[PDB]
Amino acid sequence: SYMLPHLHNGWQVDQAILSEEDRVVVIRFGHDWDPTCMKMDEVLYSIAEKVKNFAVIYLVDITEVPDFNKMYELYDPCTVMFFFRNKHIMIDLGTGNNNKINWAMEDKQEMVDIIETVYRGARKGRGLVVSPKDYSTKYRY
Amino acid sequence: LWYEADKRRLFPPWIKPADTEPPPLLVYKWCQGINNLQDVWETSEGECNVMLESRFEKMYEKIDLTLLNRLLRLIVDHNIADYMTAKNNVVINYKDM
Amino acid sequence: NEVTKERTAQCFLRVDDESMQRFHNRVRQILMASGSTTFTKIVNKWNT
Amino acid sequence: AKLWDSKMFAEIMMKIEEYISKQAKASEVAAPEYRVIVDANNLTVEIENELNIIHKFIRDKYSKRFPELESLVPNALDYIRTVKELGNSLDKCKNNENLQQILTNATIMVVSVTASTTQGQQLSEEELERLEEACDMALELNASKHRIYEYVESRMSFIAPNLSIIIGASTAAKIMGVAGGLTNLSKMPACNIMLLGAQRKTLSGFSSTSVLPHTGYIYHSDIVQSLPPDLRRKAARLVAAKCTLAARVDSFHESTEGKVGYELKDEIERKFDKWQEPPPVKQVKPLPAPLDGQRKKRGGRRYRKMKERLGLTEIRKQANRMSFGEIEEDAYQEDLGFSLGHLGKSGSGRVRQTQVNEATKARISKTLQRTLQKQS
RNA sequence: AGCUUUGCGCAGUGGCAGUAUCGUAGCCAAUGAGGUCUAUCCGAGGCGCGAUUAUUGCUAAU
Repeated sequence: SYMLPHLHNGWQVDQAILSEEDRVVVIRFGHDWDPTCMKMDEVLYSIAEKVKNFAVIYLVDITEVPDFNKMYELYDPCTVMFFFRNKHIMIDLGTGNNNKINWAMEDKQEMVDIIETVYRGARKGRGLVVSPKDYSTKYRY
Repeated sequence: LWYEADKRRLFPPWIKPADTEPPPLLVYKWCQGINNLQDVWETSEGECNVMLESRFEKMYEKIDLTLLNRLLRLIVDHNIADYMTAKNNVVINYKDM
Repeated sequence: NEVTKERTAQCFLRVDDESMQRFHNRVRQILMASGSTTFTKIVNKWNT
Repeated sequence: AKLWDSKMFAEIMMKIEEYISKQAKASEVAAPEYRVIVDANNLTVEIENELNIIHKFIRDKYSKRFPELESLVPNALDYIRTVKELGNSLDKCKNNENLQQILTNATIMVVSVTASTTQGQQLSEEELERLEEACDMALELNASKHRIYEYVESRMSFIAPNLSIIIGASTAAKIMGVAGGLTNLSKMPACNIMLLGAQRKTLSGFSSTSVLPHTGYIYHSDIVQSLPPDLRRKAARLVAAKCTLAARVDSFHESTEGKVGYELKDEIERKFDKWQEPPPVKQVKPLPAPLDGQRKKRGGRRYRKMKERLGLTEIRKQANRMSFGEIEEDAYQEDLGFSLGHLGKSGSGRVRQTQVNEATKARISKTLQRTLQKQS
């Protein structure tokens, strides 16, 4: 959580989206003190080095940057948004919402899976990519 | 080892964890053997049957290697038993430790 | 009774709790190990 | 009988050495000091050359009562002590305290189990005036060996200053006495100096690695034992090499102040703390980026063989086809859902059986086949 | 005069293997690398890192 780079004001996050062309910008909007946000801000730690080639991770505190709450619906405790060449890459999950991952997960392989899928679908020039796993359930049984 | 131990009757019939009889047929034979006794279901005098079903707890872990070698040298020559007990003594390796 | 050839006993059969729990756990680990397995693979494991 | 009379001259020589060493405790408070070390080393060599024959006599005489114990207790002095303690009747092995001071508990239990199944017969009283006499003189010779051991250990601060500092005077004495003298071991390669006093310990139904194999006094020295068990062998080789480097110096009596010994110790410690140094910083390389559209590739005999290995063999491609509306008996009971499809099926396919291919034959690696060659 | 042995070069023909080749102004190493059999014997390289389509080029299509 605290290890990943942080953005303090509204201009910085827009620049971070704009200051990159050949990777994917994975922004974790939320509160790093949240139990939910801290659950996945360590998954994003454990893979930050691995996905350096095609992904950069910035963290944003919505209280510190109250400029994207209304436009991108920042009201779930934790949100993940993928951007490619200044274009929000929609991703189709099993959940109804197809613009964000509003839940914190647990496995360090699936997040790299999703990031690499987003990169693969963004090099082609798509706007909506399809995740490999289905999140209409939790596969618990 | 198994071929020789079958050619020469090493294991007695009562030791059949897995014999030519499949486990269900083992159950059937065991029940029929209980029934086939002379007066198994008779209690006029006041006699009684009792039946114990247990397992040697931690039998595998509590096998001392040297004692196992001594027992094994009885049935097989010394070299093969020594090979067995040396093979048992070996480094176990997980992902890291 | 082999000596007399008469129905003298009665063996009621049942599946113990250990076997039922083992089968349920087997079905559970079939179901949870279905991240990408085809439907045919899952059903083949189930039938087996 | 003959051995006891033979040791009489050795006993007189040992008494003379005892008188000299007692005087050495007074003279050090024309017959120089070094000769009192050289003749003492010769005397301890002779008492060992008598201990071996008396141990052989004990084994020969006691094989009538218990013919298997020598194969279970390899060490000589251990054998003498064990035959002295057990006696003719072997019922003195259960919860016996003095057996424990000689034998490992595992070998205690193996010799007890063997004592249960003994084909040997009891010995007469005549056998008990020979074996016990031999055991008593064996313990006396061991006491003499230790009583000259302490003296040699004390005097290697002077006789071999370079060798006595790398390993310590105690193990220095243990490796110079058994080698036949400093001159003898100076002619000895370091590989052989490793195996000085290397007991051929009888593995008690264990892996040969568990009971240190090919281990000598140098492997039991204080310097090597300070290291973790994995590095000890690698440390044993190096320490024995520097030990013989110092031994060749001490044989001709150079660097008596220990300059070469200190240099060798410095080299040993440098190698040791280089081995124990923590691993360096290793960068975690990132995963490769997802690939682009197309890339040019080469093609030839290598690509042809790759296409042959990974190509769809006709038996493989025939198995993928799975017919239609044709129930078949479930082959491979242990795992159903494994149907061969048209392979061996009356639905369709070739009249002749699909012949097996040879390109798909399993093959072993080059390095693994190299291991096979060396192992055989 | 030929015959012939061995090493190192230049080419030629052919076979074989691509879970392997290669680097070492990194370290250690016959003053011993490394040791499972057989150890008073054995006895040459090993380790760590980097390159990689498990050596590397062109030509050739798409």
